[PDB]
Amino acid sequence: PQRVAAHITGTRGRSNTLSSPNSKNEKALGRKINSWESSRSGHSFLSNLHLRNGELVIHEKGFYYIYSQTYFRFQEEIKENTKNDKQMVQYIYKYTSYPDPILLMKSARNSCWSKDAEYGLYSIYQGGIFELKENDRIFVSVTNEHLIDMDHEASFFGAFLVG
Amino acid sequence: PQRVAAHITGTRGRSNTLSSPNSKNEKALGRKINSWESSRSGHSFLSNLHLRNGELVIHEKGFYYIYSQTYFRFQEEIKENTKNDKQMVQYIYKYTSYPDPILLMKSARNSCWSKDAEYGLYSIYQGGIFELKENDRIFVSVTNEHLIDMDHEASFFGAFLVG
Amino acid sequence: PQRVAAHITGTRGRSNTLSSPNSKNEKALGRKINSWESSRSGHSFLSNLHLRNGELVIHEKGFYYIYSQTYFRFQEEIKENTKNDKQMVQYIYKYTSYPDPILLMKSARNSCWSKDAEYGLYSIYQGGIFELKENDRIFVSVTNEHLIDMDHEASFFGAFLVG
Amino acid sequence: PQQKRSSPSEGLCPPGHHISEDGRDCISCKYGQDYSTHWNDLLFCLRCTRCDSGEVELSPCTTTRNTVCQCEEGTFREEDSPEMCRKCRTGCPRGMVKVGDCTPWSDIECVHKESGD
Amino acid sequence: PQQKRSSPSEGLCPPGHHISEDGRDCISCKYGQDYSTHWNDLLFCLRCTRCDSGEVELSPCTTTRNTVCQCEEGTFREEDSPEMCRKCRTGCPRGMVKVGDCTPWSDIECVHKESGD
Amino acid sequence: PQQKRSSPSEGLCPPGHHISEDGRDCISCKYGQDYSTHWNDLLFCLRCTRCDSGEVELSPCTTTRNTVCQCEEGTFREEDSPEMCRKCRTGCPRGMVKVGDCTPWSDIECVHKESGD
Repeated sequence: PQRVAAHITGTRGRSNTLSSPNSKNEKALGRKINSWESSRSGHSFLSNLHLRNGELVIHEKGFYYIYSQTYFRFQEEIKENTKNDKQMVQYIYKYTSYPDPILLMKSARNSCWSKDAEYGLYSIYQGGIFELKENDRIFVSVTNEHLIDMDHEASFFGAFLVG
Repeated sequence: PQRVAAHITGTRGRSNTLSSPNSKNEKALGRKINSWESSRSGHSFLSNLHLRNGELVIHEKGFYYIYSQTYFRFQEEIKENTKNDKQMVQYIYKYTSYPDPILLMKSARNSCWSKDAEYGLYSIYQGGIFELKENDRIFVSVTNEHLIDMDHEASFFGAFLVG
Repeated sequence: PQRVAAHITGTRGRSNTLSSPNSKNEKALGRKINSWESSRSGHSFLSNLHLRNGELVIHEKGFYYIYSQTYFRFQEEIKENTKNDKQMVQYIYKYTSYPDPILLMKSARNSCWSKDAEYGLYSIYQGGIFELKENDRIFVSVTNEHLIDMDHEASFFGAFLVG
Repeated sequence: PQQKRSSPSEGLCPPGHHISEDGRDCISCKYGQDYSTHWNDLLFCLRCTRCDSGEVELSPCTTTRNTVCQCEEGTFREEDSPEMCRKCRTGCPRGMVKVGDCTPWSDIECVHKESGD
Repeated sequence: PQQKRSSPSEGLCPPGHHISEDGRDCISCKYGQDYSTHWNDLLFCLRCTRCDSGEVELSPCTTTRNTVCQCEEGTFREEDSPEMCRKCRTGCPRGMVKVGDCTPWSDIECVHKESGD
Repeated sequence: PQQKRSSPSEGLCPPGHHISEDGRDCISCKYGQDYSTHWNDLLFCLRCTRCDSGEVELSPCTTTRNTVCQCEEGTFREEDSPEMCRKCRTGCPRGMVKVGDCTPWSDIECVHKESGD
């Protein structure tokens, strides 16, 4: 019967939307990815869930497997004495009827090499099941948001009703 | 009721099948993994989906969570002045009633060290939900296919009907 | 109807439980994570499955998508001539009505840098579908268990009935 | 006009508590284990965080505030490096002078990130 | 024998278009945004690709062809390195001579990958 | 009191076999392909492991025992490094003396991991 799921992706070039009205989180670490596309496309969709300011809004209470892949892709030209060392972290949060956002999951990678290193490719995927109440909101936040490659096959965010 | 899902794995030693009749993709990046086992085993199965030339064939239209893990495992003996730097990419494609394959997901890692480095272990997992039509075909393609460890617990490919 | 799923997480500070009665595996590689919390919390739950000695016990036969994320986080202070090189492996096993545990999935990463390197962040997630019989038991085992960060948003283990 | 312990105001319990499942009482959070900072309807208080070996605790967890941890002297943390404290540099590179000392939230500040000499 | 704009042939729309949901018209792709290269029954045209900062655009996206990007001078890309352009080597190692110059699809070619001297 | 090949004892088949689906016979595992080491009710025997290029085979897979592989001379493996054999060190660091030679399960053992001189 009625399907409850979503899969939304980066907007490639439009990469980041935000603008002046934008939208944010709070005591949340990193920076909220706010540019997911909000409508049907041949690679994304929303069924019984909708998007608001980069956050997926729950309509039906339940157990949801939530996941996200965020591609950190960067060319780097270091210099003299070090200062380069990146922590690439993907956070998945929820806003419930509580003032502050509550972390559900984090996944991290750190750059390695240094000096003698031309570039870095780090796709981070994580997922897991959480109970959510109607109107709970879930979003993704990341460190070094400027290194995220938002092509749609690369970075995405989704969830579906479990059981 | 009727379960729609699959989980197929590498064939360990038979590693790569292909042979002369083999089977391929097209404008698709990397090289299609064609050696997944096609029958029941104590660690793989196909329920209302089947395998053809390394591609999973859809029988029932719907939203599918599709995933794959590909283990890049290699011992490396560099030399003199560099040339070693590997891009390990896992691609997940679909063939629909359109001539060319359409990328659904990519996930990448790059080797780091260089020179002073004995080996690399890179398991790549990614997954996400996509709408598929009956007879759509999905497969996995990877770069450096010669570094893939196909033991069954290491590399696999699967999908199941969501919602 | 009746939901069959679970998501259990690390216990942060209590990190490792075990104690004297503890609980283990067998011919299983690495060391079984035995400290998952066994009761309801705002970030974990068990529905028609239960926990025993770190192992999730199946009640209803079926196809299960099983997954786990294990965060290897460590600060390292190398020295003189090398000896540092870590293999970070996450194993997912099952015990059925057979004496020995049977590997279902493995995912690995190796540390890179060496000498000139301050720390490492390696979150490992993997998941896949397996058929399980009632009373089958599933657990997670890892190498270098002393480097695992057990905060609940970081390391977890779960599964849900597919199809 | 007679009572006992705690009841929810407009369906919300006070900081230091969480609400009962359906039965509706306001249960206290467990000191040292979990907390809640605002009026709420959580079925479970929020877990306290434990400072790790590279941090020092400035204040303990209370039923009302989460533990407050900070990087240990000689290391620091910033917005893009929330996972691990980073070692402070001992000195500035050749040709650059201090101007900013190591803080728990910042490495050393070195000048010639523009200036004459 | 009278018409207007576009209708599907044997259930397929022409390049530069996609087909209507169930109602069946052939809608044009949006120039600069998406395209379709063959006769088809896509409900959505294919998204154009945007060249990244390490690439140069050889031809723009049209309703009929995807953008064509290429590695920028001094870098190259090959079948196993489709993700990032790799820096071309400035010269051959000690003892080896050129023979092949840097291309968008290849690093320099150096000889003594067999030969006398 | 008359029979043929194999039937399950108390619902379990012997090593070297697995049990039939519902029909209940005891099917033999395929030598060189899969096995089973204990009495059981597996619907499929366990797949043999193939030694990789950095290992040597000590004994082949039989319907009753899995292949036994070991790191190749000059490399070794331990409990925390089950994935890849690690290269043995050629000699001990400055100031330390042997005491332990390279084994398939251990690097060299060097002393001054306490001792006088």
